[PDB]
Amino acid sequence: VKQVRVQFCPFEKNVESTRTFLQTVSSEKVRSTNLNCSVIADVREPCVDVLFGDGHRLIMRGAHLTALEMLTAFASHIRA
Amino acid sequence: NTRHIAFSGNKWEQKVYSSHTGYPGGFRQVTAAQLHLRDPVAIVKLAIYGMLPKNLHRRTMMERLHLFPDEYIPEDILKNLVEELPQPRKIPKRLDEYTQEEIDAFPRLWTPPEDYRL
Amino acid sequence: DYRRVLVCGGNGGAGASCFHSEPRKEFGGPDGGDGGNGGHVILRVDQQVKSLSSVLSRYQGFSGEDGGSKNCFGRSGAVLYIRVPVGTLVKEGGRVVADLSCVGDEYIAALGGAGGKGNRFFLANNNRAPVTCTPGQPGQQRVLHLEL
Amino acid sequence: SKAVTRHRRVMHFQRQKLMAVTEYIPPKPAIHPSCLPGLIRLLRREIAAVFQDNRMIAVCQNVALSAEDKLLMRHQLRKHKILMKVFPNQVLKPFLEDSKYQNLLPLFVGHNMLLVSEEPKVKEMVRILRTVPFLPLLGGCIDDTILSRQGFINYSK
Amino acid sequence: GRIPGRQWIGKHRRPRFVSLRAKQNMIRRLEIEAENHYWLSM
Amino acid sequence: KPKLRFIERAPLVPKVRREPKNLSDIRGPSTEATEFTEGNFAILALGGGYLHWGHFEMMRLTINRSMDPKNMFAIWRVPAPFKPITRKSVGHRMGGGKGAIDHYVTPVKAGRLVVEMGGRCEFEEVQGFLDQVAHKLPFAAKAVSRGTLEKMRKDQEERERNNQNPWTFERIATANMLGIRKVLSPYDLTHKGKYWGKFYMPKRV
Amino acid sequence: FREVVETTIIEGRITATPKESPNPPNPSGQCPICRWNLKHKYNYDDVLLLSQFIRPHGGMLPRKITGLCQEEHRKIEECVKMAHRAGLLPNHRPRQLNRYLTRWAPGSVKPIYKKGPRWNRVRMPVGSPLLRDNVCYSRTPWKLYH
Amino acid sequence: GVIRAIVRAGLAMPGPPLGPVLGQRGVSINQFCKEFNERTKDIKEGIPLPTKILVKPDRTFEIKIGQPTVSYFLKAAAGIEKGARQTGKEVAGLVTLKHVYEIARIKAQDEAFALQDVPLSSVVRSIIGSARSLGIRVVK
Amino acid sequence: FKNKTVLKKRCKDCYLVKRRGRWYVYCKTHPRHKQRQ
RNA sequence: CCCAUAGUAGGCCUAAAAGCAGCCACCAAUUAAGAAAGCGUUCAAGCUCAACACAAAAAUCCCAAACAUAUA
RNA sequence: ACCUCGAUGUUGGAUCAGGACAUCCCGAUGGUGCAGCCGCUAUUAAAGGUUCGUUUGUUCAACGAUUAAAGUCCUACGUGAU
Ligand SMILES: [Mg+2]
Ligand SMILES: [Mg+2]
Ligand SMILES: [Mg+2]
Ligand SMILES: [Mg+2]
Ligand SMILES: [Zn+2]
Ligand SMILES: [Zn+2]
Repeated sequence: VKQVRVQFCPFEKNVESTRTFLQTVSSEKVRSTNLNCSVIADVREPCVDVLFGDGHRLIMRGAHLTALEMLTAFASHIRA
Repeated sequence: NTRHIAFSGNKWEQKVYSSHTGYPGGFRQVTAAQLHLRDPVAIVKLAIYGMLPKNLHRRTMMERLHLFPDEYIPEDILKNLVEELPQPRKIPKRLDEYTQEEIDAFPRLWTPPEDYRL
Repeated sequence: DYRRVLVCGGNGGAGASCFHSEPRKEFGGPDGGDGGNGGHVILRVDQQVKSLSSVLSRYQGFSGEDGGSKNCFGRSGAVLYIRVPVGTLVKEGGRVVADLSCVGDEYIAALGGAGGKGNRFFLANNNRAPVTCTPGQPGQQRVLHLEL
Repeated sequence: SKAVTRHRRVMHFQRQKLMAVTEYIPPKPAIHPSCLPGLIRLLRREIAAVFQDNRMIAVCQNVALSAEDKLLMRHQLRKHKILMKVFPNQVLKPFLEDSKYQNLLPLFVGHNMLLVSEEPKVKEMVRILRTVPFLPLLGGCIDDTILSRQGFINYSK
Repeated sequence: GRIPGRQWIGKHRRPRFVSLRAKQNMIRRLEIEAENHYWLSM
Repeated sequence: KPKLRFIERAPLVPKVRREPKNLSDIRGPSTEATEFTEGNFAILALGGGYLHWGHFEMMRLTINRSMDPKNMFAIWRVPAPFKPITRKSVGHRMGGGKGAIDHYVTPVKAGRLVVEMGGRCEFEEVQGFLDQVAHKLPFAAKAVSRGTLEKMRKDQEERERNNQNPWTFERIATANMLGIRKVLSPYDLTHKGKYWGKFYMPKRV
Repeated sequence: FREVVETTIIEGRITATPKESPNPPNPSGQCPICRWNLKHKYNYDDVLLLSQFIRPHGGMLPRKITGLCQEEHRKIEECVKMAHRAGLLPNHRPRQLNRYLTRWAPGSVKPIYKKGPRWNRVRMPVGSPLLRDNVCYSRTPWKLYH
Repeated sequence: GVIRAIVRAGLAMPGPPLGPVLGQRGVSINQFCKEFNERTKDIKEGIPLPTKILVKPDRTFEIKIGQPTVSYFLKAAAGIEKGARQTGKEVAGLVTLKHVYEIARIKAQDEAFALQDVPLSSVVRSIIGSARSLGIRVVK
Repeated sequence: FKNKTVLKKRCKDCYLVKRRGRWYVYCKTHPRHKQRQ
């Protein structure tokens, strides 16, 4: 993992999937071992971007997705 | 079509046919599935044999029993046939067999939540 | 380097106490066979062995079979051998019970209890129908510490 | 054999039949019944008082922080008069309708941590948040005026 | 699978089991005798 | 003395006269020590049986080891082994008279409380080792509190009152319906069909 | 029903979802089975009923989502296992002996080499005990063991 | 990683309580005790002092220190060298509420200890509870 | 595997699974805990 | 499933036993975490937990054949 | 003390062995205080094999030398109209 960006619009209709996602994964409890990552939370239908500086960019429209689905997809991509 | 018989339950794996060749160590116990694979007629033949009366007429009766694993039957036997007995078990239909009309006729039982992966 | 080992010698079998009876001799006399001795535990020195990693912390010398009927004896417990490095001091309570430095050296740690006698053993002209059957002696059970 | 035995003695067939006939029979409860049809008030009063005591309110998700980091953030906030608060959503959801905050319903879900105050040090608070590129500022409502994050930024500037 | 000794008499006997038919027979007799009790009660 | 007292193997003064093996002392429901006394928890005997000094030592050691002396206290609700059991010299043919007193034992009937625990402690804090001891015991035993005992009893009356079977063992036996008294014991009239030998059938109404 | 589609960029879309048929025979029932008066009137071969609680690949759906009772969920799961083993759901598969009413998985039952004596015979289970309370249209109760 | 020690300022090299415990991570004992003695000179001498050393992965020392202990401080304030045995009935020294307040004045000031509660009650109650657990009675 | 009539999880990672007709206690951290019914 | 700052390594005891070798007490902060419920520690350090939040086997060869659902 | 006392002594050995598996070896696996080799322990497996001598009726046992092993038993303590 190289970079991650989480964006959501609770001012608009709320979407708890991305909120739980950033509460769980974007925590130093994980970053302590995943120090390589650089997290940013630019908040304003939502969107979670993950930049792998090797060759990859992963975009998650976590509107209809749930925290479990997006975490599993993130883990699978991390495994690569 | 004796090859296509169906056992209720796990009899295919549990039912065991025991025979003994007579020689020491000649006790052979073969499961129903193995016996069916070896001979596609032994299961029905043995069932009829065990249901027939245990007297000297049993094998004369068995001489009148003609078992064929598949749809093919000899021409002479086919010409001999007189009546066809109804199958004792009505074969349940599969979903692939159910007509769309029957599917529509059967009511939907529950309202699945819209936000579910399924 | 250093290992605390619990060697337990075998237990001799307890002799049987039965009496013979056959068609034309009803009072055939004692048939109590003697029990086999317990197998000793002997630390034999090994040149190939260089560290006490191999030796276990619990050794149980095999116990001898009990005496049977028809005067049948009991198979004595087989000897249990603990291969040890050359130059192994064996100490019970700081006693240095053994040195075990030379090749081929061996020290009997726990002697297997001797087997119990049967009634036929006590059979004699004076005693024409003994009922005694000495119980098999218990085997030694001691904690030996091994230091290179 | 004796009347009392270490094993379960074999009953006379008549006695066995008697036992079988006299076995217990439970009733059938008609159609299956299943298939048939002060800390709480302490929190209530505390939140009621706080909603009037506070003049500006914001909420964040300080759950990605460790014990020591959260403690440091608490000390930095206490450097100002701003007080951080935590309360169950289970009891906060009624509070929104109680205090007439309909627009605040889709804001308090999951870990929510309030930042009540009367003097905005939001400039320095956002500066502190900046070096930690996470823990985004969430929407709030100052003096009955719902402010989005852009509104908070404008108010800060 | 053999039963030691003689069936139905020893400590170890053939297990005997009550059939629904036997239970029904016993219940029928019990009903007849309950009616007998009633008719003897007066 | 919040600890379970030591039980002697045999009475200091033994019984010179050998007495018969009256198995009625094991047969049937227990009529003594059937209710809690200065305690909350206990081991209930769901079947008749004889308790040896070996069982007594097992119970004492286990309970004393696994209970808190300062809070939990234990008390024996069964007398020390008193009934003498005689064993003939091994290998001797039948006859020659009753053998000598080999051991001492204590009878226990179904429904009897064997050990009673008490003190500032809830039921689950004791269920573990009391149930282990119950399984160790020679008869079907159960770790029962006052509440659990009352609950199971009340359930027994509920079963008796709501059972839909028109025919009950008590009714048939007392009325001698099918001549079944030719097959029943006179004690069955009072055991109501719930006891067979030394075994007690709680499931049966 | 939401489905996840990839392109990497992945997103979820909610598609058309079926609805319960109007006018349940017994409204205000705990489970759908009771609502539609099917408490003891469905068997392993009632695929039309069973498939309504089945993932597209054959797995059962959770009780929380289905709304079934505990016992009804267990019955449906067992009936579905039996139907799958009987081959009545050819389209609900993960990606030759004919059977039916198979309680156990075929690969987990050992042959009965030594059936016991008459009083202790080892019987071969048939059907499931969970369906013991089904409607009985026969004079004799159906045997769960053969 | 953080390593917690309660070493006495008077004796900077007791031995076992610092050598083996700190050597697992890899340390310079000479530098450690030199800094400890520097802090000992900075503060009163001959008093236990909690430490908040954090062994960085770069093999560097960041020693953080605060107020002396609470147990020994209370014992000295009460004129006690060894604490009471029972501590529920036994008592050796009595400390007044005014004295407790005075000592608390210089207590809620350390960062590592996190004793930064604005209200005086939160600190006075805590120290009172500590004294009660100790064999010290609270006068009036 | 050790054959046990009653299967008990020994550590946190021990898990019960019914495979090939019988219950098993499987354990990754301490494969010593492997039990079979 | 989540998650764990801390008066302090509460005192005596002990070379030292710090929630956890033993004895006395068991209060106390922060919205919240027992002077600790179990592991682990020579002692520490670390792991979680309670918190906050969200049944069976023996010896010649198993032993009727089978059957789940048409009305009492 | 239930069959056999109106011609079956018995124990060992020889010969031939049938059978069980609660497996001694050979086969396949799990655990291990399993680094490897030796091992220990447990599951599965009975197709095949499981020595020769000294003393002594002796089965057994001790001892000598081996073996991959020198298995526990039942078979009228298998078999003596062989
Ligand atoms: Mg017989
Ligand atoms: Mg007689
Ligand atoms: Mg085996
Ligand atoms: Mg015999
Ligand atoms: Zn229902
Ligand atoms: Zn484990």
